[PDB]
Amino acid sequence: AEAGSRLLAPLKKPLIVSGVLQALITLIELAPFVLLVELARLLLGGAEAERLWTLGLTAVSLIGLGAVLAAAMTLWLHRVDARFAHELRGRLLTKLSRLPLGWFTRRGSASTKQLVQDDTLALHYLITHAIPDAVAAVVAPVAVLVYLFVADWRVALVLFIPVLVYLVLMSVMTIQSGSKIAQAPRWAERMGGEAGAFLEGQPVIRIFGGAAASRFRRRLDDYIDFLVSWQRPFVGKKTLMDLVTRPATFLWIILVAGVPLVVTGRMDPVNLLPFLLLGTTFGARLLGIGYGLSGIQTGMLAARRIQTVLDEPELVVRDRTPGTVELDRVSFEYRPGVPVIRDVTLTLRPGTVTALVGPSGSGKSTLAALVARFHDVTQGAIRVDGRDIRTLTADELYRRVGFVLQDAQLVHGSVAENIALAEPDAGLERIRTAARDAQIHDRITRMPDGYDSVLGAGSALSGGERQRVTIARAILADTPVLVLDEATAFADPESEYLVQQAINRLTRDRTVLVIAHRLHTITHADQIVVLDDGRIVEVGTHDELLAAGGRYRGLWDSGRY
Amino acid sequence: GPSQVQLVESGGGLVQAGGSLRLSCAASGFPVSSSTMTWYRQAPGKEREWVAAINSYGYYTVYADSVKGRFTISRDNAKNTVYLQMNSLKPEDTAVYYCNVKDTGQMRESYDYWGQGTQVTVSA
Amino acid sequence: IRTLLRLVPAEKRGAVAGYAVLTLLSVLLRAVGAVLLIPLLAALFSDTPSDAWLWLGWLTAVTLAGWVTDTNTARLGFDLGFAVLSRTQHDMADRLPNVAMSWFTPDNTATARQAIAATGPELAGLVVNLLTPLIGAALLPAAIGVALLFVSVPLGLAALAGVAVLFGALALSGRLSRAADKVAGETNSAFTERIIEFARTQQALRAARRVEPARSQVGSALAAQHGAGLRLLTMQIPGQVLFSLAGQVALIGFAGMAVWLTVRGQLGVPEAIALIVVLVRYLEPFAAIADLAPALETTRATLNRIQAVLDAPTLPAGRRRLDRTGAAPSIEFDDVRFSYGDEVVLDGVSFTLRPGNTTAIVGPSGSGKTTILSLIAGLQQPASGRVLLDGVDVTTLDPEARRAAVSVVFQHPYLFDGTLRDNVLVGDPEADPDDVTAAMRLARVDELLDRLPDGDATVVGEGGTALSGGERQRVSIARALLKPAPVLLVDEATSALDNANEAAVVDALTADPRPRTRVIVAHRLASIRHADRVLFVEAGRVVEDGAIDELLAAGGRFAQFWAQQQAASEWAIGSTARALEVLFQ
Ligand SMILES: CCCCCCCCCCO[C@@H]1O[C@H](CO)[C@@H](O[C@H]2O[C@H](CO)[C@@H](O)[C@H](O)[C@H]2O)[C@H](O)[C@H]1O
Ligand code: NI
Repeated sequence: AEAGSRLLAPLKKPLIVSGVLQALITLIELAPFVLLVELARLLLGGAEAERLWTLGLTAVSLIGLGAVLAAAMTLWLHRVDARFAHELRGRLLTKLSRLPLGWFTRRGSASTKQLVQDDTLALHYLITHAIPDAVAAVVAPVAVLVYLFVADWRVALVLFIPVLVYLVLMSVMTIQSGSKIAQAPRWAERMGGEAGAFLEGQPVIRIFGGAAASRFRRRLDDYIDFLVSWQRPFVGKKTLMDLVTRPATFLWIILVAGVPLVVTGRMDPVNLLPFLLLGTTFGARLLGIGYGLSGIQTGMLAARRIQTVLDEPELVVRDRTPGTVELDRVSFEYRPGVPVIRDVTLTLRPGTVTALVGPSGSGKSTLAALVARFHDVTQGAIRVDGRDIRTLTADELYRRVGFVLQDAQLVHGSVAENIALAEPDAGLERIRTAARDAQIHDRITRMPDGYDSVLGAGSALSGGERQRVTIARAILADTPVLVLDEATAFADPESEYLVQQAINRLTRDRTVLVIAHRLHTITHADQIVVLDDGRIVEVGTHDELLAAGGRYRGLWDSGRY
Repeated sequence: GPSQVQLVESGGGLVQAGGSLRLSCAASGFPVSSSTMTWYRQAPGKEREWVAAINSYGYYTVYADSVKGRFTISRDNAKNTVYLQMNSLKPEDTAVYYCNVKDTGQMRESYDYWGQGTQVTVSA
Repeated sequence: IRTLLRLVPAEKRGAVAGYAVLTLLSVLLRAVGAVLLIPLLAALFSDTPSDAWLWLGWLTAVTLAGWVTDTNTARLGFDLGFAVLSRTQHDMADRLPNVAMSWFTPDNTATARQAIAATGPELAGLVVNLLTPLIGAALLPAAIGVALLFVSVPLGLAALAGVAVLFGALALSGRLSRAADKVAGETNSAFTERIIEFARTQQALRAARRVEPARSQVGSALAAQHGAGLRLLTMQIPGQVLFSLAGQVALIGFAGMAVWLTVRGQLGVPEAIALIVVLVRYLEPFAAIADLAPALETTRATLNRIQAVLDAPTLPAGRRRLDRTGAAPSIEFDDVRFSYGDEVVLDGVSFTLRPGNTTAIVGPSGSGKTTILSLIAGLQQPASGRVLLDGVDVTTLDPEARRAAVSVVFQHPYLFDGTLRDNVLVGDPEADPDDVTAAMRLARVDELLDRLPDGDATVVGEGGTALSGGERQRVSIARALLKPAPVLLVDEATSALDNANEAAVVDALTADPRPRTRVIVAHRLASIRHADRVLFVEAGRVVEDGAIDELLAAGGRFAQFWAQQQAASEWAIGSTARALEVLFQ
């Protein structure tokens, strides 16, 4: 709750100004009504002077003042929102550039296109439209009933009985429902899952018989039989008669109470004239309140999520006071309770290939990500050529440590710009050499636009060809230390051979750290590090680890037949 | 040649309806446990149809819907023969029965090997 | 629109036709009660005060004569709103299985999920909460015009003349507010689509030292769009606030001239009130319903997406393939052309697969290989040409004949939440347990059953034990093996980390005793080396066709593919001896 209020804290003064100013405006908007009755009774008083134009345009002077004030604030409030959103986007851009790279790893594995826009639209309504629309729906009904309870008293009390006709019947409704107030939100949430599985099972239903068809309607029928079982019994006749005590019956019970005109009530008939115009639309005036605060809560939930992104811890910058990688008693944990890496010491000699193997839970993926500072270690240190990676900036680190992992991203631009993203000033000749080494050149020249083809949005090349472009980018970066995930070699089986030959050129003349999944691909590694539940248990060459008859021998034998 | 495939069928003959017969297929030149063996039947004038087949491992058996429950296929690796015990023989089962093995695996177009078949006549 | 008279349930067209006129007279009764305020209040004090509530006894006649007709419209609408609530989602549910799977785009599947889930109580109180309040409030300003005709015609036609100019004025205010929300949602989308792009490429940008150059270019592009937004607020809402001003300018306007340009009518201060009760619920609800008008018009349009654009496959049930049932049929492609929208996927393909053999389809991921299987399976239909199973057009097949003709192993396991045995029994629910045991064994699912304490009864959904990719595949292969279809198709996407899954595919193709014509889009030499015929598909055309040995002797596209797949299996990092400088092989 504090996250949302902390975000909107610099706006507390512009918001409370929007409340009292809007309150005065809606009071001015009901002013042409409080004087039209006067204009009527001033003629009843036999005035009809030649200077009646006076009170005729004071109404015009107020309908204009109300619209001028309404237009002035709705413009001042939209420009306060625009400046608040502009500074917020600048803070978000700064935040996304300082969070750990691992924070992005499958953070948006679904199209978050809409929920970022749905929050910015809800954030806009909360700052600009929430406060004015809220008080305008509560001071307008509360300023007329006090204006009607000074006109007549019983004719004002005659219209307090149709509102308690509605209210307590809905209080009886909220307790006769009972078990069906908490089920409806869950049954609407859990019924969208049966719909998604029914749409996913379509290719099965066409081929095989299956029961997904009847498995869905059974969940759909007891859902329609759910709300019909509690929105037809006690609403088909109860709110049937309270939705009629509000529209036009207010006018009828105004006049049957208006029949005691001056015969017993002893009040001027135009003291009822305020009841003529504002007592007819009172029922719809204090029901729209709940629809003004409905946007405030869904908006403040968006502000809490935005501050949560602004509250996330960043990559802490620390002080210093042939890539040789030194892992010194490294430990890491995502959550503050569950360990992932447990006191790991390792040295990657310059120019050698080190392979990370292990069963489930080994942590070989997490361990390699720490070498690229995707996350900061919780214990120990990771040094590259004697320098801790925490005492380096994003340029010093990623000039020494490059990585080719899954889901490699292409930026909006041409093929030549994506290959040279790490050194754009490099000539096209150097760009073409990296494309040939990555076995993507012949595919590029086959394209109609060649190296001028635009990538980023939609391309004619496949995922394996996308990978070879980023491999060309990594080759052109030419890092002394390279973190490689072998899963990129079989992510596209139709192009597994070409990606392999690209990795051959990529992993030469530099320190290579490989996340190995198929043990037969790292049999020539200079160092095979076996991981088990976050600890190192075996380190040696392929044949040494076969002779020890330990964990590597078991994994190697398991991968046969 | 010395490894020439050869299949011969036997066990046929005339037997009235409701009876039973047992067919045998003496294979030569290949192990019956290596490939899948299939029983076909073809009445004069009509196209041949499969009756039953047994897996190479020996556990997976399938039968045509017109014989399932009445026909049973089995194998004897020791003698390298294939059996087909057909009970409750209906006159619709009157046809010439063959056993079949196909030369797959070898990266070529598969070639079917057939025998001379055995006549099975069943009258009602 | 025709959106609602599409959702009209059968057996209830009389209850909505009566509702149409039974709710129409209520607008007539509230129109005479408004013009009955003209004389009732004109005599209450203006001239000859207090007339013993004569018109009140005639207004009490029309008030509760509207109470009787409206106590049924809501009640009828309550049941009518539930009748459409029931008929709607049932029809869309029974229609989706018969939709051409080409229609199931990533977006059309999202709109179909909204239509059959988030459309519950909104459709329940559809008619009573918006349809009847709008149908009534739209004809009342014209209903009093004919209900005022018998009091004054120069005052009556002046209402029907003024009702068309104010409707268009609001229709322009509702069009200015509708055209303003579009640009609003476009700039904020252009605002956030740059934040999303800078976020998804953060790894590539940081690794390429391009994080700060892109930081300033987006920060300035957002600062420039921030300026373009400020100037469009200045020249836009000077019109919006004018139209609620335009609502009160006609009030004091006519009441400001009926007071001075009259003089002959101080009983015309009900006229200022008669004109008010005409404008009390004009743009007061029209603005209060215009937020829920498209919020209920497009849920009738995303709902219109399913049924109006069914795109149901033709499937004329003319034939049932009752020739050689249970026999492996030949597969024929006769000038088959296919396109996804406008791009050509298959550009006139003609081949004939002989019955009983297995064919392997290879090619550079042109998505035509997978399309060839979909057309055989019947998930899609060819744009031009024919696909014949033993000379019988697959489109001319009965739904139950086309369903039981092809068995498919998709790239995805497509498993549902339930027991592992239930996911296999989908291929044939009435199959004897001997066939189920053989299918799970050939697919090597029994290797998985050992590590499961409950065996095949182990629930594999989210509330049960989890399976791996290779294990899920083996379950999918057993499901396809269990179905006794004379055709089997494999869109191979096997796990590279599961030797049992790799062996299960080979067994399903070579150790299946049932005669089947088998086609597989595969990439591993272990799965295609047993094929009798290979189709190399390139750019929507079959550029190579032949046996394995003869294609390898030709030295063409399949020969290079075979050698590359062979070398890919022998691959090891750092094992090419720096011979890459000469040959690039
Ligand atoms: C074993 C039988 C299973 C067969 C199932 C095949 C179902 C095909 C129906 C639509 O599915 C699409 O198929 C396209 C390929 O046909 C692909 O689109 C991609 O492929 C085309 C490019 O070749 C483009 O039209 C598209 O834009 C591009 O997204 C894409 O994978 C998929 O969304
Ligand atoms: Ni706005």
